[PDB]
Amino acid sequence: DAELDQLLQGHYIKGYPKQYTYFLEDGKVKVSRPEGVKIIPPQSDRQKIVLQAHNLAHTGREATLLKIANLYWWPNMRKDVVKQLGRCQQCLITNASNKASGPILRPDRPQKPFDKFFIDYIGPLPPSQGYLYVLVVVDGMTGFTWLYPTKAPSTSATVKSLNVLTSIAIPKVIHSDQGAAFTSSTFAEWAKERGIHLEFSTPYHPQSSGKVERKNSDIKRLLTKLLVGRPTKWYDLLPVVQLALNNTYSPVLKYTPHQLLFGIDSNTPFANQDTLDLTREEELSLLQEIRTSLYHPSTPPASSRSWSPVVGQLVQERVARPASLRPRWHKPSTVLKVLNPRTVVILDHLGNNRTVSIDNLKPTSHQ
Amino acid sequence: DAELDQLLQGHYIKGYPKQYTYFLEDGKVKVSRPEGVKIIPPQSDRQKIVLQAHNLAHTGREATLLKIANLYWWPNMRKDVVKQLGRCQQCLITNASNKASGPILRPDRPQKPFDKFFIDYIGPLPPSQGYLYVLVVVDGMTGFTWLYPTKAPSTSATVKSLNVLTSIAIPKVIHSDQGAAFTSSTFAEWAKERGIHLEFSTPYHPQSSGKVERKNSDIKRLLTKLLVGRPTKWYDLLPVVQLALNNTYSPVLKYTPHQLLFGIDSNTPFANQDTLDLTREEELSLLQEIRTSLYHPSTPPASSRSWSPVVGQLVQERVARPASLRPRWHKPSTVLKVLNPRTVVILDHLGNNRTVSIDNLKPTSHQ
Amino acid sequence: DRPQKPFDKFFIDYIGPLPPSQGYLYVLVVVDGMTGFTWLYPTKAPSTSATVKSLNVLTSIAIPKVIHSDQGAAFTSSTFAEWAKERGIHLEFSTPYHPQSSGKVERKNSDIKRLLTKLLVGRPTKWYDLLPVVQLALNNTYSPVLKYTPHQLLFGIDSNTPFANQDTLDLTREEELSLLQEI
Amino acid sequence: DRPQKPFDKFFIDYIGPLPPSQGYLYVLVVVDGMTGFTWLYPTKAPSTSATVKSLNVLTSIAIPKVIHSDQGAAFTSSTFAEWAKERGIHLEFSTPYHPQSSGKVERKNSDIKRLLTKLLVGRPTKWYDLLPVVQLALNNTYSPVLKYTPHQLLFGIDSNTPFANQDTLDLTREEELSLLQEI
DNA sequence: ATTGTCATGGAATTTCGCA
DNA sequence: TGCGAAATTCCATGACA
DNA sequence: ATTGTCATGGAATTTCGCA
DNA sequence: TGCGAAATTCCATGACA
Ligand SMILES: N=C1c2cccnc2N(O)C(=O)C1C(=O)NCc1ccc(F)cc1F
Ligand SMILES: N=C1c2cccnc2N(O)C(=O)C1C(=O)NCc1ccc(F)cc1F
Ligand SMILES: [Mg+2]
Ligand SMILES: [Mg+2]
Ligand SMILES: [Mg+2]
Ligand SMILES: [Mg+2]
Ligand SMILES: [Zn+2]
Ligand SMILES: [Zn+2]
Repeated sequence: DAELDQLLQGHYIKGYPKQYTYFLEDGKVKVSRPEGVKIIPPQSDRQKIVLQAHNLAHTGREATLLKIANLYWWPNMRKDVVKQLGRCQQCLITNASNKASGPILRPDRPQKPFDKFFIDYIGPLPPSQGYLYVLVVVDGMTGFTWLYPTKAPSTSATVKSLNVLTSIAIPKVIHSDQGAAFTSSTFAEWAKERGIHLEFSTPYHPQSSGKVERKNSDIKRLLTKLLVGRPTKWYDLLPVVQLALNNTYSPVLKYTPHQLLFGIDSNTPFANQDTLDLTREEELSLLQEIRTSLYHPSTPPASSRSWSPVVGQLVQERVARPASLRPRWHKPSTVLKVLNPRTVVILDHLGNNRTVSIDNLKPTSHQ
Repeated sequence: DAELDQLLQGHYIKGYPKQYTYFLEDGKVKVSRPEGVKIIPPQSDRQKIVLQAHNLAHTGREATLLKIANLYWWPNMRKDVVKQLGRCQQCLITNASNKASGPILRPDRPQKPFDKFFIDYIGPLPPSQGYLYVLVVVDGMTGFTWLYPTKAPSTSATVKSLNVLTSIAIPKVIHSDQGAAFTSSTFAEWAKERGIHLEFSTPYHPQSSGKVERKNSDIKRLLTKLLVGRPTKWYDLLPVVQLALNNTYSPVLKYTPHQLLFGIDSNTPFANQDTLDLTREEELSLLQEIRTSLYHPSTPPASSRSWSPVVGQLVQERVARPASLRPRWHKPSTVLKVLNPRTVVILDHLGNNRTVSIDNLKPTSHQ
Repeated sequence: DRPQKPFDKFFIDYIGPLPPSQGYLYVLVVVDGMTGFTWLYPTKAPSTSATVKSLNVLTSIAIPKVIHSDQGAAFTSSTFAEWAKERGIHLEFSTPYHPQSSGKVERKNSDIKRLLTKLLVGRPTKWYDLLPVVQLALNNTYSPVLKYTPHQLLFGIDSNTPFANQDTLDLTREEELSLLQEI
Repeated sequence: DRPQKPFDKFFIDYIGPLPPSQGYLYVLVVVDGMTGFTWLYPTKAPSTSATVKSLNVLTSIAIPKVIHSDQGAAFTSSTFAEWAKERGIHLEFSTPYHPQSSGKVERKNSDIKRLLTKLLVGRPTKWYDLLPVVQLALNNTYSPVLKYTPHQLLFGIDSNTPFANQDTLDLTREEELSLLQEI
């Protein structure tokens, strides 16, 4: 009343423009605007009005305002609408984002073979000799790949396979996703005994294991072709596929993974013979030159409406396995640390510290 | 021998450049090229060589050639490589496309309400009062939506629901996807009795039902918000959601679906009162003007490497539910007729005529 | 005064008891005062419960400012008054033993009674399935006073089911014989 | 003549019978002639079948131009000759009762025998689990003649497991007592 | 015999209130 | 005929199994 | 406490063979 | 110092649950 009382008798109040006539009718303050006659409610009623309008269908900014504007007018209406949108917990956790993640990082290729392994499971596949899964191990520098058939994606099967592989050489780092076989304490114990550092992808983000994921595509693609018009007896083909892909050229690199690992082809079909007259030491010198000069891609352009995380920003983590008719986002959390433009630590909805990809985050709307 | 015999003694043959010296060694014709000494095989051996190289890992153009080039050289090698790629059935049906579909059509909004209904099922949902599914019916012109809970996505439940809906008005056209409830002869019989033309999406392409699919998003989104912190008792909320969405403004249109259907708000909260002093005939005249002047989007720009179908072109249909380690594409088929830039008829792998979206097609590589 | 509009006033009344048709015995008739548009809902009883269930379906499509009815028990109950208050619907009652609405509505309720009677005879237990085609007929009937049908006044378009062949609506002499036989 | 290279010549031979270790009784030894790199495969018998199974694992990593062996039954069989022909592998045999390979390979096969013996004593049924660490030890052993280890010559890099603490390789006097006790 | 759609909230652009 | 702020329009983003 | 990847085949660009 | 054709490089597209 107090603010609107002075308006009726004729005095100026900031926010209310002077050129329109404000009057009283049916016990309510009104104003004649170009759209029509609108009611000016008192300051103390506006939060309730904005909420009643929003809660009809939990609409966003413009759709909520268009409801209010049918009856009411007051100064800076969208400011009060946006204030309620940022306080509505149901909208914040249910609505989708409309800001894309920032552009992807292209991390440096590991300098040497056995610097970093990328491991992952494929499966379940059709039963072949009692086996359902395939452990795939990809050397990061070379792309050289080892395949191991298993009956389950277990820690015990991972350890048995890697004991065979590590007969050739021990890696510095093994990178894996957060599958159960790789996160168990038995596997961490196995890695510490051998001086192997275990590196883990952020959760629910197979991009981060992209080296081995992309190899899984090639493995399945070749197996599919070899099994056309045949029963899917893939167990006997894993050695053939392993050898075939390890000796397949990458057109952008001009080398096979075998060549990047050994510096010379073995007795396979169409073996390259360019280094026949060189000694092995001369051959290994050319190999060190080839390894350092390989093509490496750069971060692509950001999309026109991307976001990058800032310390202290309110963000929301995606729900992992969201049930039917349940929100797709967790409640707002705060960015503690920015590890890189695509990776952050957050103070989670539970209270724990959690390391996540921004692909599984949205910035909370309306600040 | 015949062609290569004249080459050794010194005569010129087209394809073989003169400036290099061709010689015989170990019973094989050879040539000294900048890369090194390569073997020139006779014409009759080259198809076998290209096939042996390709079949190692069923590689594409450059990766296959890089194998051959280690040992051999002859004129226009990639031409013989591409010839074998287009004949390899396993590669054609297993490999992915690298050409995007042409840009989407934005078909005209139906001129009048009840010109075209879009119907579809949501579900299964969590059991609520014994009900698992929701039939969603969207009027194309207005966006006005009817919701009906069902126990199964059946023809019998569709008919019972639409008998209730068609008490208000009969539509000219009902558009649906090829789900079992809508393709059965019982449903076609029900539509012919009432003079309703049944229109069907191309298979496995819910884009084509995009009007009702997009409404399904809004229905589930609002239900999710209303059920936060509660058991998912969605049966009692369907009437509330129906009314809430039918009276929600579209920011780009500036109207609610209720307003586009009736031309005046009913006794709902925040009812628009701009046409209070008009008669109904004056109101309906303004409604006809509003319906014709609604915003309509246009076809977006084509991506830089899109394809559009041509009559007689070899194309391949996507496999619907492809089993593990089986090809993702059917064998090549021919485009009989181009219904629009995004829709074609093809002479199928079986022999039948089939109407499909180009989103479920790739152009066969290597002609 | 403001021109009359759709959803200003719904006129409701029960017809029945009718012969059983798939469990249902009565018909709740709802007529929009301005347009003459008719909604028909079958019910098992003329109760407040059955009225609230049927009108909850209608009011998920459109809510009237006023509902008008006679002083029937289902409409004068405190439960129905509470239902109407929750939705901002004013209830309006005619005087006991003096039912009044409007000429357009009176003649529409007349049409409904006689059209139901004419289709009841011959198949008196199968009127539940015919309620859709009854509504379409009623709502695509040409108005003598106004130029347009109820469908045209509500939606502002022509219908896809115009009823040009105007049914006679009176009973034929053979239909009077079979109607007089039972009850 | 062309300089010697990895995968030019694999030298294979069986060691055994050994005491049982998780079902296995023999060890197929494969040594690359140029690098000295060693692969060890446990087998249940010195048969062609067991040789083909173990070498199918190795030849899915790398195929030699030549395999060299003594005239053992498993290597002179027509099945093994057919296996080698399918993969383009030339087979090469030493004269009966006069086994010869190369100084580097002879000394490598010597190292393998003595390193296995030294780890066998004390735990003679648990050598299957130790075959990985045996290979790593052998393949990261400094070569006197050449400057580099087998790992360095095969991959062209330093290893993540250098064995700087060179094991004595001879048996201690206490290990001779426990070795002489059993057999 | 057929075809994407549109709510969302920051940003870009236009309009408003006043002079 | 021009300014600062508010109001409106623009439109990339993402999800409908 | 961490991060996309790369085979594919038309198109765009460069190199080759000859003059 | 320039032409037509071949060879090479470019790079958008799509799929790794
Ligand atoms: N969900 C997965 C998963 C879950 C639990 C354990 N392991 C998993 N692995 O290994 C996966 O590959 C998963 C997966 O979705 N892969 C598909 C995929 C999508 C996007 C992308 F950039 C790369 C990419 F491989
Ligand atoms: N697969 C579906 C389906 C299958 C059988 C029957 N009905 C189906 N319906 O109704 C679907 O909506 C399906 C579906 O995948 N929807 C997701 C989706 C993806 C892309 C898009 F542009 C729109 C869009 F709705
Ligand atoms: Mg995984
Ligand atoms: Mg994976
Ligand atoms: Mg469907
Ligand atoms: Mg759908
Ligand atoms: Zn909300
Ligand atoms: Zn192929």
